Amino acid sequence: RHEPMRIAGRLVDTDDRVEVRYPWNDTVVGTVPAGRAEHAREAFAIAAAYQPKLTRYERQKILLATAEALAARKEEISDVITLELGISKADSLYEVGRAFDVFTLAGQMCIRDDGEIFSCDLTPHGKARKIFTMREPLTAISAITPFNHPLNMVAHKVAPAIATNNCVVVKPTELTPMTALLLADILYEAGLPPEMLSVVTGWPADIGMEMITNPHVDLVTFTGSVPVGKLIAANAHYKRQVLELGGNDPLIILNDLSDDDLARAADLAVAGATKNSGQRCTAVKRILCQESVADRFVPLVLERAKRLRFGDPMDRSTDLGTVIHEKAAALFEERVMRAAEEGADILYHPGRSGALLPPIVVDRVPHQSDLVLEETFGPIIPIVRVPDDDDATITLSNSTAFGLSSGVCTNDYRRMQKYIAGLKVGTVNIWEVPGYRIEMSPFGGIKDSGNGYKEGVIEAMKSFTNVKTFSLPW
Amino acid sequence: RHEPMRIAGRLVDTDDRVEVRYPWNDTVVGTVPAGRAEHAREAFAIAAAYQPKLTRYERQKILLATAEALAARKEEISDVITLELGISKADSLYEVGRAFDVFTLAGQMCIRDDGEIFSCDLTPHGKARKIFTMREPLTAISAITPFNHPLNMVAHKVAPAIATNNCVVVKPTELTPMTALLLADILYEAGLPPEMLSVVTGWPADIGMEMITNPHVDLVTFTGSVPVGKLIAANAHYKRQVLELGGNDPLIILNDLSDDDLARAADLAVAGATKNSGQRCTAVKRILCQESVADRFVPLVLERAKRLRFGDPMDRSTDLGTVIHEKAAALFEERVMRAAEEGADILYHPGRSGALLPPIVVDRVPHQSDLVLEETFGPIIPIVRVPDDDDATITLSNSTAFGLSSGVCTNDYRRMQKYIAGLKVGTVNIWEVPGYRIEMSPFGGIKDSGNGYKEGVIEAMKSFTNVKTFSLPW
Repeated sequence: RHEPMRIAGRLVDTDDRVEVRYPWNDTVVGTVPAGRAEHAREAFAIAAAYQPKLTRYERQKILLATAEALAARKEEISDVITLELGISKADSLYEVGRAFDVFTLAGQMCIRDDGEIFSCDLTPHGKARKIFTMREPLTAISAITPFNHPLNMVAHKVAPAIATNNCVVVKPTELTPMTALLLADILYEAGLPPEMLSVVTGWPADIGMEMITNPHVDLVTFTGSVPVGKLIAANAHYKRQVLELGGNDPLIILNDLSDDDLARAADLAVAGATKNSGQRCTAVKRILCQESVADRFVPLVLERAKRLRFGDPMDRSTDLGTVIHEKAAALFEERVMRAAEEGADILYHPGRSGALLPPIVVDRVPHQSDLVLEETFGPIIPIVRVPDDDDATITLSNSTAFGLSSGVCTNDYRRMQKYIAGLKVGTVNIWEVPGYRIEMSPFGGIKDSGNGYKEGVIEAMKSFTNVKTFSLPW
Repeated sequence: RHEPMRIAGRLVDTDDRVEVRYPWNDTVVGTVPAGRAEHAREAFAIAAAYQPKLTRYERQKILLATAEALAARKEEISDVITLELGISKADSLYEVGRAFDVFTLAGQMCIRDDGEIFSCDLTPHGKARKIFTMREPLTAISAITPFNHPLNMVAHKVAPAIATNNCVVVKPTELTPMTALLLADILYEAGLPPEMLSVVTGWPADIGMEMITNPHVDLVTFTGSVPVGKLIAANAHYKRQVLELGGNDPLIILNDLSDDDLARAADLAVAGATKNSGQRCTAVKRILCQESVADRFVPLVLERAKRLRFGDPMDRSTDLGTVIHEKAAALFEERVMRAAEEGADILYHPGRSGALLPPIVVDRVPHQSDLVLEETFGPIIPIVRVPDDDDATITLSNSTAFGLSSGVCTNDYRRMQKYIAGLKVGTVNIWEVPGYRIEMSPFGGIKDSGNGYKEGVIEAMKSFTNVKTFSLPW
């Protein structure tokens, strides 16, 4: 399958191609244009020149029709996702489900006007006057999207833009660009004025910088690696920046739990470490288990890990597909091996095959090992034994460069509140994985996980607008 | 008067001095340290290491006590402002009033918790769970303040930081640094833990960059010139930035107005162009008068301009003091002269003396002349005659690089709403000067006027925090 760029509804092709490979067998499944700065430049010019005038009703219609099209075409879309990313169909179908929610909730948010009113006779020198508040769209939005959610991460950037009468230009990663192109087609079909969306593709070295630098761009919204995020922050000079970078999120198991609770916690740990092949910013990447319950906890985790079916992503009975590519998979295995040399205990490792990593279980992981100190973006299930002391646990949890989300399992309210207050993260989930949220709750991290702005449909809609005030004599 | 820096309550001196001059007679009235990078660096380390734990009540107390001290010491504080800036006592006393409002309103905002609650059982794959929202302070805030409001612009940055349990380091301009030092003293006396505030001084070339670049700084808040703002945007890499730059704000006079209304509009025009010696980001800098009413409007403006008393800033009967320095005053006069060569009509110009510029009235100003195309930060009253056509007037109004505030005088609702929707600015005031606002309404511009974030006490408090969410089984 060869797919051209979508520039404001026009199919735009290029001589050189970028090959898209299925990580399961490293075969080419598609091709997209090796687009250049000029292509992004054109897309941005079209975006800047066009002023969306959709009514709130029209926007809701487009967004809800898009959701309906996602539901109707889910098997087809999830096929595209799996073929370029290598996650299981189970995982890619789930992703279509998320994108369906995003477009639905964005559509429903169209009916909301968060305008405020201020009375002005408030101080000795007030006036008989009212100030009113209103939102207007930007000139152009630049959206740069990651490989791990080839559909949903585009949705999270594009739906709020549409809902808010913005024009957006999307550049997906060269590893998984086809899903974005398909979504564009679906949007055009759902009635979106074509000028409001372009999807361009190419090598980072050709077209990447134009996405950061184009003079029409008022806001850059990016999800991806810390390095690339810091690079954007350094070059997107006088522009608003919404940067979501990695996480290194803990699932913390406290020593008040019964054996039944440990089993429930083990269920969360395995699912959390392993969904989407562990490729989530908010994946469980560190299981911090307090020492006194670790001996009962670890076997429960091992047992659940062994139940997971890993293999052919297109097989509907597969739980766990591949990671993004063999190089990533080999790197993750390497960190496991090194952790083991540093004192860790590999409990389950049926062996790696290419980009296919099994849900490896490792106990007694040293917290300073690369495996858990760096972000490891794969289905590793690593247990770090931590002291039966909350202060020390919290300190250890806070000791990485990251601060995105977290999960804490405990039934003791006092301890719950202590962790909620004490963890240095954007989100603390009690009795859920760090990845748990709804599409419209505020989402975003601190430290190296993000520059401190919130995402999610509602906050993104705010980010994508300028507030204008006006006052009238009253 | 020689004043040391205030570094976390400590008086810190330096051998080399920065001389502070009174623009009225160019005499030295004070001296402050020529601080270096190392001084800012120390201030930031102290800020980073300290974690404010004030209760909301305690913060309210400090903030309200500060307001009380501003009121009690207004004559003394306005003296300091006038002596370093050269604005009239009438303007500097007014400034103390604004700062009094800022601290008061910040104090009252302490009782507000804007936390939200989300129910999670919203989609097919919702959970019986609630998400809650909460705010936490940053590590350190860097505040860089302009010469035009030596007190109030420090207040707008510091009060919200206090209200929000943040530590802030302030570097005022070397032109007007003494007011900031005095405010710091007042704050310490009012009970502020000294670690929460430093005021450092020095030449831009010595200590300026450390304010942008220090690794502990989570957020830089700046008000000042477009060039300096763009410089900060270029160097404050992975940091939140709140940048408020200049305005070039219009007061627009529509042709539906009666002669009585023209008189009221003239009052606004003269006050707006002239308050604080015209040295406001939201000063009236362009009076756009529709042609058919210009012949009746202009004489009304002239008459009011001639009533202004300009001269010795310390004389209580002075309306209009000097501008910041003689170089600035000479530049502004030059632009008036050039505008006149290009077809403008100087109607009132009793002559410049040093930094003292009279409220010069100029009619038929070409909209492309430097006088009104550039930001002219002085008490010039420039009337640009515009077509009796709203579309053309709006286009002309939007034709500069700026977009901050605006005022429109008209009684026709349809036209009102057209301008409110059509002006590309952060604020549209109907029948008030562009400068009109309350201290807690959202304030900020677009285009070259600002990077798109809102200021004002309420929005600043939000900017100065990170939102943390947490979820509980429900």
